Amino acid sequence: FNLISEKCDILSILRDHPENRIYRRKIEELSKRFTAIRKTKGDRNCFYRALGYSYLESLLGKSREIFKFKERVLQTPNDLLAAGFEEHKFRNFFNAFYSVVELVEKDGSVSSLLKVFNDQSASDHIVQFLRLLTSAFIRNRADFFRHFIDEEMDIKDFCTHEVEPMATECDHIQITALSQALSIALQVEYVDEMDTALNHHVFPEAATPSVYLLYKTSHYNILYA
Repeated sequence: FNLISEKCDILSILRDHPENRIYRRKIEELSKRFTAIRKTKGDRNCFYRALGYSYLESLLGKSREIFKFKERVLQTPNDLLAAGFEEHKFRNFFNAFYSVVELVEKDGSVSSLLKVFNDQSASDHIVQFLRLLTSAFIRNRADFFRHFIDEEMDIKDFCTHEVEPMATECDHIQITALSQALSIALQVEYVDEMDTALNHHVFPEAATPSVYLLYKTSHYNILYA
């Protein structure tokens, strides 16, 4: 369990910032709304890895929602092709992602899903897929991302440098894009070391979340309501 941990009590993470007043206050507050946490490896891939694992875990045993998600996943090659990715270069990553969606459907266990996400090869192929899908979604909607995020940004260069490569850290653009690309509602809790309110954001605004993440020290861990 070196990429995604077993479930732990939320206050187990106090030991990560011992004798730190502000972190202790915010983790204690967080423990009022959330009961448990899973830790993810801090390797630069943890947003993709955590969203992928937590969303698929949220589907287990839900036959309608699995059917709908599979229907969307089967269309994602078209998104990739429309953005200029070549099928023979994305095939291995798409196949790995479709494989774990089928495991959610056929096997239906947390244990099986956690084993795939802790398999370095399967897990990294999944992350690479999610990165390419994020890139495709931004590229195909470049006007949207310029209008609403930043009119001055260079979309193609951003995707090439800060989305597609493994180990590249995320910002709110990648979160919004991957949430929209897979129709995943997620809530991010923000814990920094400033003497400020614990606060969160829901991607997109309207929505009931499937996934809750804790963002702290440039890192995403998985929360349980």
